[PDB]
Amino acid sequence: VRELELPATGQHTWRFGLTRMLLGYAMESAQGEWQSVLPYDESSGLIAELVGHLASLLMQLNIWRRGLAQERPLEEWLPVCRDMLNAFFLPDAETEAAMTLIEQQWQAIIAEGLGAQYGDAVPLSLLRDELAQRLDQERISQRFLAGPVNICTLMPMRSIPFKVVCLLGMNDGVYPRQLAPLGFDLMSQKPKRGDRSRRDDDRYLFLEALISAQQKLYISYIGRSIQDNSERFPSVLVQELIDYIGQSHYLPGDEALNCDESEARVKAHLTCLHTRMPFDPQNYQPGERQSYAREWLPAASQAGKAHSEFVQPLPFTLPETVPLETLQRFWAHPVRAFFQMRLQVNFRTEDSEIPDTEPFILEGLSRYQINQQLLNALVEQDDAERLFRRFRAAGDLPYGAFGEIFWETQCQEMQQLADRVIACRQPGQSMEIDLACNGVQITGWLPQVQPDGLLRWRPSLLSVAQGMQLWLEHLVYCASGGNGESRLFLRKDGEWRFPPLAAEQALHYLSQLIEGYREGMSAPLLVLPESGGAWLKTCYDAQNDAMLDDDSTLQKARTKFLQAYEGNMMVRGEGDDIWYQRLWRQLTPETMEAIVEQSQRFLLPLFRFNQ
Amino acid sequence: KLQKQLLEAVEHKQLRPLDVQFALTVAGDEHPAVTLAAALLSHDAGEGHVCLPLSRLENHPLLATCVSEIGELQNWEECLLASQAVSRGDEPTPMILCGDRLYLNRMWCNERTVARFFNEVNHAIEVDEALLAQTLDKLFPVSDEINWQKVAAAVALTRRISVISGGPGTGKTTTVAKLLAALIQMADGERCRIRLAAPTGKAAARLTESLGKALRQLPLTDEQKKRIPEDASTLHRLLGAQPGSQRLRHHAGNPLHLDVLVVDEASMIDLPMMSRLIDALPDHARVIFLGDRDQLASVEAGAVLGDICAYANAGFTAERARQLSRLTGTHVPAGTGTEAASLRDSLCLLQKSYRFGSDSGIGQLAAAINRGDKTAVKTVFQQDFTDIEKRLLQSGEDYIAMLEEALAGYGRYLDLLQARAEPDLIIQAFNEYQLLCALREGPFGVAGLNERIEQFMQQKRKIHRHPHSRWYEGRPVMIARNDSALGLFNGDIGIALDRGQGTRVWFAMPDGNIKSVQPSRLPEHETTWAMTVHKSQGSEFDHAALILPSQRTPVVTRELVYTAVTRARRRLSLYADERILSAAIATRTERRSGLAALFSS
Amino acid sequence: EQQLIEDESLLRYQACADFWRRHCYPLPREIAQVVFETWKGPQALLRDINRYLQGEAPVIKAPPPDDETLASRHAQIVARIDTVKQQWRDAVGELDALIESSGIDRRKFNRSNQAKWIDKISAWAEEETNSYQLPESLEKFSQRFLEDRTKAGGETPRHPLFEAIDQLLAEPLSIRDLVITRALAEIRETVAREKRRRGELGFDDMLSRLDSALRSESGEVLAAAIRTRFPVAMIDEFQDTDPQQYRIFRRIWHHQPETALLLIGDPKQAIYAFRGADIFTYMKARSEVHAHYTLDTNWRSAPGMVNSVNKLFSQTDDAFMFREIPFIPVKSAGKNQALRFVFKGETQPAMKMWLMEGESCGVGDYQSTMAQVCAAQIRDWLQAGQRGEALLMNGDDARPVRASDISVLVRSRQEAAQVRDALTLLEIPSVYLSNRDSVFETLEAQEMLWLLQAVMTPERENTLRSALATSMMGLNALDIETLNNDEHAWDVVVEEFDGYRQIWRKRGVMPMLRALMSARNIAENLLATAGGERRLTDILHISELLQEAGTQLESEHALVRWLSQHILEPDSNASSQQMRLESDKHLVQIVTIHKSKGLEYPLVWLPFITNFRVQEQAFYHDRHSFEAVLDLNAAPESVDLAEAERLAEDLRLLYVALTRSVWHCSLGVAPLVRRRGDKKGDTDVHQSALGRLLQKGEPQDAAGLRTCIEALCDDDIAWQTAQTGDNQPWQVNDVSTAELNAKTLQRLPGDNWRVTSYSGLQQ
DNA sequence: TTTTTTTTTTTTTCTAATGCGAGCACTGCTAGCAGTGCTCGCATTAGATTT
Repeated sequence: VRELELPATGQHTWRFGLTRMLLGYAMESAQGEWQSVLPYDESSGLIAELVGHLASLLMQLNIWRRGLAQERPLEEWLPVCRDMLNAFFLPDAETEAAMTLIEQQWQAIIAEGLGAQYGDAVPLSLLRDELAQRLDQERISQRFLAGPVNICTLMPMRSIPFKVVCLLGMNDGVYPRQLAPLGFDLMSQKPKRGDRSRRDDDRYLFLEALISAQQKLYISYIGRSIQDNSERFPSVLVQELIDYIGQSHYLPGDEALNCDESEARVKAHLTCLHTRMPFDPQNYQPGERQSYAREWLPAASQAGKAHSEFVQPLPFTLPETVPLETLQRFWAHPVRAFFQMRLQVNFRTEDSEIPDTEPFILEGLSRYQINQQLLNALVEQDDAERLFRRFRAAGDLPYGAFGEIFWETQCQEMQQLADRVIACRQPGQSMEIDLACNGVQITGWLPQVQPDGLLRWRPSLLSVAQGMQLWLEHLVYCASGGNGESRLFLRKDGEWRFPPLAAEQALHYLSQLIEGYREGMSAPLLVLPESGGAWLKTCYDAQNDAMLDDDSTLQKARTKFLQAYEGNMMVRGEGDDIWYQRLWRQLTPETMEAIVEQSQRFLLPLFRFNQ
Repeated sequence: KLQKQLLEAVEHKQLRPLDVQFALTVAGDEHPAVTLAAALLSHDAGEGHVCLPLSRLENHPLLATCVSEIGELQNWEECLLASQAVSRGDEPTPMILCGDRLYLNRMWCNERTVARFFNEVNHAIEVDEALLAQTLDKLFPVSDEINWQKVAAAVALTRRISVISGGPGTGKTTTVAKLLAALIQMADGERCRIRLAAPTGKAAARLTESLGKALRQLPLTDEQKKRIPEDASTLHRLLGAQPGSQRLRHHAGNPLHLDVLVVDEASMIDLPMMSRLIDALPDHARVIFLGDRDQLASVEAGAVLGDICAYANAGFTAERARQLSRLTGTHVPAGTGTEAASLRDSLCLLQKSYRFGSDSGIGQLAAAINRGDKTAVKTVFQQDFTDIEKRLLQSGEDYIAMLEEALAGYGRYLDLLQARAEPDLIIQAFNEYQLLCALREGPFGVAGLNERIEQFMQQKRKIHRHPHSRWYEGRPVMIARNDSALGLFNGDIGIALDRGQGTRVWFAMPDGNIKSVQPSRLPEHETTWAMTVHKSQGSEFDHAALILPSQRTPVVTRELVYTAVTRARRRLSLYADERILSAAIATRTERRSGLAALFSS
Repeated sequence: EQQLIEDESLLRYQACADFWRRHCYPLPREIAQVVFETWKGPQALLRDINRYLQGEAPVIKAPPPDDETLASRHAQIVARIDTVKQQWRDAVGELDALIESSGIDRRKFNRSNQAKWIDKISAWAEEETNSYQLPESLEKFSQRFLEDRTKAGGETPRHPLFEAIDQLLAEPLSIRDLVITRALAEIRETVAREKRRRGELGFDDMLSRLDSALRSESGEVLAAAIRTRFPVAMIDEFQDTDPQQYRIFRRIWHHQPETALLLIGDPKQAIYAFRGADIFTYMKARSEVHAHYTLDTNWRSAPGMVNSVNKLFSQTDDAFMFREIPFIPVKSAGKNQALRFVFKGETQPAMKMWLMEGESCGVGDYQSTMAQVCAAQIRDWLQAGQRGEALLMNGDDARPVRASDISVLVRSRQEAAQVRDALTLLEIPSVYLSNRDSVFETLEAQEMLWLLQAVMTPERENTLRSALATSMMGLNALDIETLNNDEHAWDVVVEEFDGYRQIWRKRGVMPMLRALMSARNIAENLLATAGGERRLTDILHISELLQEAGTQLESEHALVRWLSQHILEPDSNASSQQMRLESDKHLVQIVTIHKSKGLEYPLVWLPFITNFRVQEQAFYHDRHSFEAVLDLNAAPESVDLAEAERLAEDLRLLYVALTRSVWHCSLGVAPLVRRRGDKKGDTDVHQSALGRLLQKGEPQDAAGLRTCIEALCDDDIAWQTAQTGDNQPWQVNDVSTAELNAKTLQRLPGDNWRVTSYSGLQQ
């Protein structure tokens, strides 16, 4: 780090990570920092021996990175390649050939250098870039006449007669291949007879290809770009050839026509324009242009059936015992539950790539976890300085003063919510829930049940999903039997508050939720808690306890629903989700109405009892 | 400094690179004595030792070499504690100097946790002695002599945490069934939540089947039979161990919702998992452990069951002896002296084996091996016992004779294969003979023995084999990993054959039914002609044949041979040199842990 | 041997991060607070100077001293704020009596508000000057504010503290300019150094290096090397020209004999200002050249469009608001005099402006309504052309209006997407030619990844079921349900996937995917399904890319690793990753105005020509020196000077977009308001390029706009109100399919001929 | 030189501009009060390009 003239940080380096993993193997992370470095708890068992091997690699990578810096004369560069190969590589039956080739090229280069008696030192960047050019200069033409059809480029002085001669890639600019002279060469200034040029070489190879053809000559080139549907041009050679053909021949029945019309007619008759796609039915019409690939025959014939509707009614019987965690995981996302639980389909996306640079700002799940830790520490009235030092040793926070400023801002923002929570916090313990609803038994555990009520807090923005989880827990608590109210204090003064309810109403709403869960297990329950939640927030009126009907409010609710579903450029909307894409690729007004109806029916009590 | 010297230890394969890197990082640029101490501590911790007494640091050959660099130290404690890398626990440091021993900060916490859990946490639960005695008499008819099963049940019912040690085939499962029956019958109205755990899925399924079949036989009402545990799980699944991260679903803050827990095969339970389990238990849960102390120790660093049962040799407490005599209605012997009353009372040892009689050669051989007396083992071999056999294996011509004997060993299985029988009988027959080798590769090892046996079955007509096919009919396989979809566990065997619909592998489920699986559907697997002594734990074979290499390796030890001997049901054969067997039995495996000192102080 | 790189984003971001690490880290916590307030990190910091980094460096007006460090500026600002706070502390008691005695209206200045403001300012002054933040009440206590509100002919309270506060609040205090200049220098330096180290090169780097070489001592020789090689050079589209390009062309071909130079360009078409081009350098060139030549006649479009454009640009004087750019009427040619466009038997006017209804219209409402109207009108045109009614006629000759000849010109990408969605709602085929999106960002990439990942390890049921449930397979929910129960079907699927894995190992990538598509009949079902054609094209393109990437990568798992990596970070700039054309049939071509330069389109649509933007940033050109000047300060003079050039650029863009059509061009007009309040008042149409030419640069209401549109209307220009289009899908008559049969091979080709050695025979 | 396990989800911008609501000082009309002019503060909503 200091070699690149950058300020020494001491974190986010291979040494830092290695020391961290070793400390985590030695000391559990629960203990704390030892040398301002948080031990990495993951590597704790015998598997941590891998670390010992990895730390053996980097050390080597260190040593050599110091040895190769200084310039050396040629004779000193001789044992470098062999030493590096035997140190870094363990040969095998297949790789031995490549290692021998590398050694041979390196030794040949250094042998030429020593035969030239170059005394001065040579930097590694020269030999590396020379070996890179020398290694790929090789070509393999040992299968030119093996027996199968020959595929090869146009090479000068290779003229062999063949019955069928095909030519590809004749687009203007690709062929002939142009290699201009260095510019200070004296030969190109005053040329004489016998001077060779790549242009004339290709121009003569095109004639050799024509003369060598005994039976059939095939020429092809790209006319239109597949990407942009633009127009390309063929080589000047093909152009002169087709011009000569059209000027030297005439089709039967065109005797009356003049020279130009007959020439154009011949040129259009010989030039064949193939389709853009293989499944084009024109390829399969009877004729000389008829294809031989039957795989694209049913597609060209348009005989396939379209994909039927993914939604299908499936039989389901509700068991006698349903854990509360099942209902919670269902109501978190009803469609994702039907996909993951009912038919066991999981769409696991690939994990994110390692970030290129050390964290400068904190956003997303990282800052969310940091805020969660900070909040859970502040509500317990613990020292924030300990957590700050812990995160600094972990390296998650930015370097130096910026990390302190970020921590101070987050501390203020979380201290507001912590004061709000401590205002109402009381000592509470967990409890067990055994309940019966609609002939279905629910068994679960509820944590932090204080005599006052169900108190929950999360450092997130006010969202409908959290309200639904709290409402399910509240119905469970009320139906179980207790005198309390449900509260949830979310970021930016968000508040979800539910008053106590009688046992009968609690059981009724819980039975309704269980019925919805059963219907979801039968067919995918189209209930969007966020977009539909916005629709119901716009339509419903808390004062009259009745939803509006006027078409103006309907248009406003549709606009709000579309804004919630699609979303802005900065924040992705609720519609952008892997599960929703499977059900429909584009949102239709009928599906919109169905989602609105279901979401209203299911979320009406949430907005009703929210105060 | 000492870094250049430590670079040489890697070349001689004496010090692992992990240890070298750990020493270089933690010890830093302090005195070379600190670096050497750290390297030796890391090495001993990797090899399975928990602690490192400073007496051990007194003159490993590397230490003798580095004597010149470190010089002479009047007190190792002073030099070590002076550095920042070592402390007494006041401030978090990687290494901890506890008394006369050295610990890794991770190991020390788990050691202290296990110590305090076995010393102070456990309490004595009080119940009616007359009612308990009546229940146990209804469970155990014989009162003429001391029944160790009855004493074990009494101990487990009295104390909160109790461990029952005994050899294979000593009636452990039956004793646990009687224990759980008496426990359910004792508490009528109170909810009794029973949980069953095992460190391996195979042992978990075996525990499910055995406990079920045992509890169904004992007379119980529909109320009691409704509290029977549904299934037994793995320790990890019980604790909700996530695959990638080390976070536990049930941490210290979130206790397990259990009343009684039974962990089978505690011999494989290591120290870290033991501590993490202890951290998740509540204050009202009673825990019972099962395992054999002489059985091979756990893989990772640590040895809990052994270090615990080491104190069981002293015997019961004086007052506890009279208490159990009043309970069991017999005379219970009393251990002389008082060293640790709680631990000694929480331990019971089953000394009776119903499976094999004392007159059997297997039992006498196992006893002689456990006692470590080579002359006793040789005398047992010399005696006229029809169920023990020994063959000298020095030259390859004796290896060929061993293969010839393995031929007759697999004879019935091979005949049933060549006769086109049903897979059920073939699977039931395949478990009659098994080879057990210590090493994995080389001349004596699974990878080598499988190839040699296949070449020998190709030489003499037993089973046809295709080179390109790789799936010739008749080859047995075993699974490397657990699979919940197919319902097959790691360490379970299967037989690949062609019934006529196609080449499929048949497995025997714990319900007795046979399940056919496609070769493509199978996960990672390996040919199981010969098994390692480690993976052979829990299984039982009618005729077992152990193979010990000629070389001297730290793998071949006393506990390995003990497990290999106890592995067979009726017939056991050995292939090893006369001197190598004696040298292996003479050496006992030790894993240094402060438990011996902790429980005494 | 030089290498070429098209995208320099990574190197630029790395240089910015290096600058941030070098400078921001050592800073003390108190200056770090002020730095953090302005920018959160190097990511946002690069966003401000991204434009300035590209191209030639811009001259910064009033640059900070070279030796002034950040700490010096911090100390200066802290000292100023400390002086202000001390002057407030000393005058904390006299101000009350001063305000009370002097005569100022207390309705505007309430006593309670005055006391609150005094309290807040006192609390701020007593506070330590940790940050540059200043309270709002200081604006109330400024001398100018007090002078503004006072009794007519009465005593005005004046105190030196008020004058000091007025002098302070006159200019904002910030470290922005110094850090911005330091970064603009150091990041550019680092990028150039790293590119020299790697031996790479880029377009801007090519131009700058050629310019530097020519300016160098040896460049003279190099000049001859360029001069002798090309005696005569003709530059086309010269209106978009960079100062570097013109300096090069002048250095090479200014005064040397036997070397001509022909510059051809139209200043009315200078629209690439954002790309670094400048009209001021073009005018400098125009001044530096003595000879001028002009073309009189327009050969592109019908005579109706010519007269329409001439009448619309003859409304005002100096329409392009630049004295050096005079507009003159043009005359159509004799060949085009017969051009006409007939719709349902009635000849349509060459130009038709669609005026929206209402008084105040928002940006989003305008976009949605105009998109819908344009979609409806294009659907009607297609319906009338499918029956042969609507014809583009050159005299007696005619031809129907195909979906290809109709183009919709858009300014931005989001605009194009808004057009395309509405156009696809009516089941009308269309394509956006300026789309730079990557194939990997679509869902087909993820589906192909899931398929490959399942095929690689068919043993795992989870990944297999995941790949089966993809839309590409087309299975239902009952299908998956039944398949998760029956073991035989699952076994058959596992077997077919295992065979696919064998094919993948042996014959490569493309054969496995081809066999899979053949057996599962994916292509047939996709072509059958509505819209699945684009899906199949994307799948084929992904297959070709996977084959190209697996050719180089020898390991089978390495291809999956590469595909996952590319899905994680799709590269839009990559030409290979650009999405191919959906179909070869007639498609409505949505194209940006910049990409339509120099092209030709029979029928043209401008749904959102009226929409404009007000430039907040201050970057302009000096009217005297004609040099690019960036003002890091928010001085309103620079802002107005930049807004004038923005309006000129918008007028030129309007000209370019209008001159594209041949027969008919339609365009939207609506009373677009950019200010939330005073919607009933004057609209902001006059700020728009089109509005300024319709309203003669005079603000008017919706009624005034309508009256001006009616006044402008004539035989060529007709206006019609815009209403919500009817939601009816365009009906296309299906065509019967003839019998199709592929050929068979009677003679099998023989591989008997071969060349082998003893090793081959033995094997 | 030997080896056991386990499956799940978590987040989303910020600045700016205005409309209205509550409070208040002034002042003109018939000393108080209603209107008026004004102002600050809280909630709500809109918008962020082009090779």
